[PDB]
Amino acid sequence: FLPFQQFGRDIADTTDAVRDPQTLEILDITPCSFGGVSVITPGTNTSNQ
Amino acid sequence: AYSNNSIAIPTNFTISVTTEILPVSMTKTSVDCTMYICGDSTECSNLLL
Repeated sequence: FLPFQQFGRDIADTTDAVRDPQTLEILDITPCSFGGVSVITPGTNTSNQ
Repeated sequence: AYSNNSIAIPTNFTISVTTEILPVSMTKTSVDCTMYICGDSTECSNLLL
């Protein structure tokens, strides 16, 4: 990052990066891990696995 | 040429190979409604329900 750039956002207008307000350090904002929960299960009358 | 007593019959041939490119399937995509509004916030979920 250039010395004068404070934060930045991605194409979705969500903030992907930030500069340390105390010391001089540059940190990216990476959202917490996610994905979809896929359930592989037989019918309710078969089992609960 | 067009005549009643005239006919044309081929004396030789050739074997031609052509190409037609036909699509079968597209990319499977699934978009979440809540994460498309925002994540890690209950304001998007209460106002979205």
